[PDB]
Amino acid sequence: AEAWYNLGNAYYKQGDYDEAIEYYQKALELDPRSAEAWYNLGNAYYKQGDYDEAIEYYQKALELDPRSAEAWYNLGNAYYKQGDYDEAIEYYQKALELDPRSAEAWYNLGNAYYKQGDYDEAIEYYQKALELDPRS
Ligand SMILES: [Ca+2]
Ligand SMILES: [Ca+2]
Ligand SMILES: [Ca+2]
Ligand SMILES: [Ca+2]
Ligand SMILES: [Cl-]
Repeated sequence: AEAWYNLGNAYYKQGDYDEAIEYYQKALELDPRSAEAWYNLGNAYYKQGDYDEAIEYYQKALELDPRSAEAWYNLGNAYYKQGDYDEAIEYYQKALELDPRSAEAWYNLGNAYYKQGDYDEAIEYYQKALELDPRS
């Protein structure tokens, strides 16, 4: 499962996301418990612009291991990219509960409120992002 996964990663790092999918699928046939392989499969679909597929595989990775602030953040991103701002907010909140110093999660939470026309809330979360990254 290791070589298949790293073979997938070598294609991923080049922007060859569909080749990466084939090899991540092979890694997961051998080790269906690999949160890493699920997560990176979801990343490959995200990069392919298939947010519904990314969400299914991120959900599976988060089922096996609900600890990465990064994984909740990327689940929020996938929902954001398909216009599901309620769900994006839910998952960005979960990300921030695990990593309050994520300027990225505060910023995207701002953006989700901005997209809903909630500019008062957007401004609150952009200000939090700027406390952590004042060079944003
Ligand atoms: Ca083996
Ligand atoms: Ca290349
Ligand atoms: Ca080459
Ligand atoms: Ca390709
Ligand atoms: Cl990783």
